[PDB]
Amino acid sequence: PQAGSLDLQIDEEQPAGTLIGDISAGLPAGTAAPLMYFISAQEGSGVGTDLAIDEHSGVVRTARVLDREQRDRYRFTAVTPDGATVEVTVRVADINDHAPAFPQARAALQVPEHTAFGTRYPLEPARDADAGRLGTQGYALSGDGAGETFRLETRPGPDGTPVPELVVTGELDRENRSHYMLQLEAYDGGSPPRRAQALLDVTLLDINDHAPAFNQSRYHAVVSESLAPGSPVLQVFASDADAGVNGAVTYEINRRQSEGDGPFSIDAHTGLLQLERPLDFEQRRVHELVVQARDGGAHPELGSAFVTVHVRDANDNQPSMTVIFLSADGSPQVSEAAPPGQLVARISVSDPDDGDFAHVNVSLEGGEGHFALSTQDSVIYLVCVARRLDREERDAYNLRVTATDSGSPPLRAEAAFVLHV
Amino acid sequence: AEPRQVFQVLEEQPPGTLVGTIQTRPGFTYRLSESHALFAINSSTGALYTTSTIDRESLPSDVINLVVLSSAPTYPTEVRVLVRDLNDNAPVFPDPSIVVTFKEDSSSGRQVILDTATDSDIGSNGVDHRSYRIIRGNEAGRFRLDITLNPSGEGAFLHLVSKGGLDREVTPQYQLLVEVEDKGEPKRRGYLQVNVTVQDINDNPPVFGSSHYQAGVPEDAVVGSSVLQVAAADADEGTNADIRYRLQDEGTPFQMDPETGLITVREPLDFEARRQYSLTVQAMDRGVPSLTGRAEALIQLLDVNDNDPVVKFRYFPATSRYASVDENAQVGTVVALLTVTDADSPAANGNISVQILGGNEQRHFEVQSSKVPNLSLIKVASALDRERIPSYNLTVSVSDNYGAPPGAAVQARSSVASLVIFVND
Ligand SMILES: *[C@@H]1O[C@H](CO)[C@@H](O[C@@H]2O[C@H](CO)[C@@H](O)[C@H](O)[C@H]2NC(C)=O)[C@H](O)[C@H]1NC(C)=O
Ligand SMILES: *[C@@H]1O[C@H](CO)[C@@H](O)[C@H](O)[C@H]1NC(C)=O
Ligand SMILES: *[C@@H]1O[C@H](CO)[C@@H](O)[C@H](O)[C@H]1NC(C)=O
Ligand SMILES: *[C@@H]1O[C@H](CO)[C@@H](O)[C@H](O)[C@H]1NC(C)=O
Ligand SMILES: *[C@@H]1O[C@H](CO)[C@@H](O)[C@H](O)[C@H]1NC(C)=O
Ligand SMILES: [Ca+2]
Ligand SMILES: [Ca+2]
Ligand SMILES: [Ca+2]
Ligand SMILES: [Ca+2]
Ligand SMILES: [Ca+2]
Ligand SMILES: [Ca+2]
Ligand SMILES: [Ca+2]
Ligand SMILES: [Ca+2]
Ligand SMILES: [Ca+2]
Ligand SMILES: [Ca+2]
Ligand SMILES: [Ca+2]
Ligand SMILES: [Ca+2]
Ligand SMILES: [Ca+2]
Ligand SMILES: [Ca+2]
Ligand SMILES: [Ca+2]
Ligand SMILES: [Ca+2]
Ligand SMILES: [Ca+2]
Ligand SMILES: [Ca+2]
Repeated sequence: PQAGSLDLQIDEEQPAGTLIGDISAGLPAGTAAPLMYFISAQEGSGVGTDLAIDEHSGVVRTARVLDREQRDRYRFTAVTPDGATVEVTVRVADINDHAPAFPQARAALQVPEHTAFGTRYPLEPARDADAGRLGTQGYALSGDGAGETFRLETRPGPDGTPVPELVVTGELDRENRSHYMLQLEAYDGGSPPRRAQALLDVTLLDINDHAPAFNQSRYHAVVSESLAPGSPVLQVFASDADAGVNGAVTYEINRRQSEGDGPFSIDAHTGLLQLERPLDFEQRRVHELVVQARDGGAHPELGSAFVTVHVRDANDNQPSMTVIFLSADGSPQVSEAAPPGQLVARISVSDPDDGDFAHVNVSLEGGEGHFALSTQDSVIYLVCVARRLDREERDAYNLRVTATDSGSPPLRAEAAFVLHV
Repeated sequence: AEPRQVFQVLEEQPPGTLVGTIQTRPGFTYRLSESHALFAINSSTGALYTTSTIDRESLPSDVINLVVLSSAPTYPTEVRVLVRDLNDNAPVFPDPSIVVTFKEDSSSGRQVILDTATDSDIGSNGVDHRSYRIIRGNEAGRFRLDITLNPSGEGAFLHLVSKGGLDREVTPQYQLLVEVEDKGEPKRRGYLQVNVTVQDINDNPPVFGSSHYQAGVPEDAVVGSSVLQVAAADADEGTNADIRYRLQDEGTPFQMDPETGLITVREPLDFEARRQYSLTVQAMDRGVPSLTGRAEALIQLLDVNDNDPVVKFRYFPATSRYASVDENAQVGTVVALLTVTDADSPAANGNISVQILGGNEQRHFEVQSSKVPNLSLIKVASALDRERIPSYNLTVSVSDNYGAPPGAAVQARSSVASLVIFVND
């Protein structure tokens, strides 16, 4: 033939002047020994400063320290003066010179709790500088909790370097296990495997899991009437095991479904139920309430509890009474000395009642003895005439009825009238 | 001195209804005490009769005390009338239709306090708070009714317990109706509607329209042009549906618009720097706990002829200004080498032509395209004279994309170099 081809190889970062080969082996067998090897290489894509070639002998040696990280293979054609050509190719072999390394020695990851199984979280891989089998390779997770909750599945990323993806497995709830301290290890090819390690602080975020639960389902009280407005009634308790604003319990009181919540109000951040106006049993017998609590934050969860406040009465309402006169026109009058054993009015007693229903004793003032008092059924009273009402230098008599309440404290009620002839 | 009677009468009866007969005394006329528009007494030893229809619910109090009258001593016997109900009112809720919100994907036990109906009638004829039923809307079987009654006689509460499995993406709303019945001789009914509007939670992540995106870009693309367009979607509603795109590795000379998803050229490109980019695109939703979807994006650069070719020579001496050849050089020996270097790829550079200019395109010595594609040989195809032509000024040409069809966009770009030859024996 009239041409030849030859391939060569050399290791990395070996000193300059190291032997590469001889162009003589690439020439066709039997051809004349040339006096000079004309070198033709791709300009700028080439030998330049990175090879030394002897033109008169054909030996090749390394011009400097050789790094295949920048340039892996060289190619150039040697031409003899006779016309024969030898296509030469020099390859730089790789040796583990750059060990793997992580950009973060102690990285931190944030993953929401209760996350779906199998969702993947990529991480920063240990970049391979020495390409080929010597970099790259595979990650191994050495952290605790990696057998049950956190596994590692490798995925090749850009340019083929492997990117670690921490997959989700098992249980994840910060209410029990707050955070994990994992450790990552990276190896590489070559009989002496270079290694790199880094720690990973995986923390679990919080979400609105638990609604505010109360101490007891329903509360109770037995406050009396006319209680001090500034006085307390009872304190409610509610808990929420979440963190941040999701653990803040703001106690409130439902205004719709609660019947009798008018006189009441609850402290916002202590659950202390306190009244604002005094209540009356002779108006409202019992108060039925529903309290709530908000799981503070975005879209709050809602808890609820019941409040039952019974009321027992006290004798504070004055006795009432009505009077109607039974003589002709309702207006008070009497005849000129009316017959005896005659009645001129009617009285009925009433009161807001607890204990003794009604049963009030009246105290009609005198009437100078010409009038008397009688009762029908201990509730309705009458007014009788005595002494014939002789009109002895007397025209009309100012009379008054006193309603005396039969309670523990004395409670009086006045009611005056004028009876004429 | 102790006569007192009590009468009982029904409500919603036509006027003139006989209530009762007050006991009479011979020779006496009885009339009313105070004028009120409900009753009037027959004085001829008669009885007591109503004078108008009355609704018991319209009265301030049921029992009403009345006082009689008499002829001469005006002896008064008291009379009390009790009016009852007959259940002429039906149970009614404070509002016919309300709206309650439930948390989707929540476990069983989530409930909400609802309104309790009330009836204007008496106790026995009042609402039966244990007879609440949900008659329509719950055909799917999601909710149930739990009623909590109170130890106090005045009070009742109703709950709407959800048995879990609520999903907005499956069914975001339920319209329910409740049937309550008056606990009366006539069982009369009441109704309340519930607009159940569940709330959206971020349970679904963004998903791209395709798993692998491919696009070709010319390396002459100006800064700001479009590369490709990604598209994603989220099954949730509102804030949990707003997707923000981003390139997972924005160290590339590209840039991702976080809203439209249009990869743009952020820095000027070059084909000889890198062939193609194997990127990865993200899709992040604005939910309260954010989620992310991914897909690979491949961008291939397209080469254009933006680098010109050069020719460098290697002749008989090395460290020499000008080439030197012996005169007795036998015909057929190589003098120099025509090394044609081109950085651009052949896909955008076409066939390379080389011709002779300003020298000896005259068989003085031939040029030959060697077996190597780019390399050419400079030989001596004839024996010459030294005194006649002692030197040469041979230059050559080299063109990119030469021999192209007419109207081709791949215009040619050339560069010429020269090498001299001297005869020195
Ligand atoms: C002859 O060789 C010279 C190099 O020594 C080439 O370069 C040109 O030299 C002439 C000398 O008079 C200058 O006028 C030009 O400006 C140089 N450049 C160019 C691009 O022409 C020269 O080209 C050679 N002669 C020819 C005809 O090409
Ligand atoms: C909480 O976590 C511990 C591990 O620290 C585990 O042993 C325990 O079972 C967990 N709680 C429950 C209820 O499973
Ligand atoms: C919870 O409620 C009970 C009921 O009276 C009470 O005794 C107890 O103190 C409450 N818990 C706290 C922490 O106050
Ligand atoms: C009272 O009833 C009797 C019943 O026979 C009737 O005759 C009389 O007319 C009635 N009184 C009046 C004022 O009509
Ligand atoms: C409940 O839905 C009905 C459907 O027509 C609507 O008319 C009603 O206004 C809704 N309730 C409220 C409070 O808007
Ligand atoms: Ca190296
Ligand atoms: Ca290496
Ligand atoms: Ca390595
Ligand atoms: Ca939580
Ligand atoms: Ca919470
Ligand atoms: Ca209220
Ligand atoms: Ca009172
Ligand atoms: Ca009282
Ligand atoms: Ca009293
Ligand atoms: Ca009625
Ligand atoms: Ca009624
Ligand atoms: Ca009723
Ligand atoms: Ca859902
Ligand atoms: Ca949803
Ligand atoms: Ca979403
Ligand atoms: Ca370019
Ligand atoms: Ca180019
Ligand atoms: Ca070119």
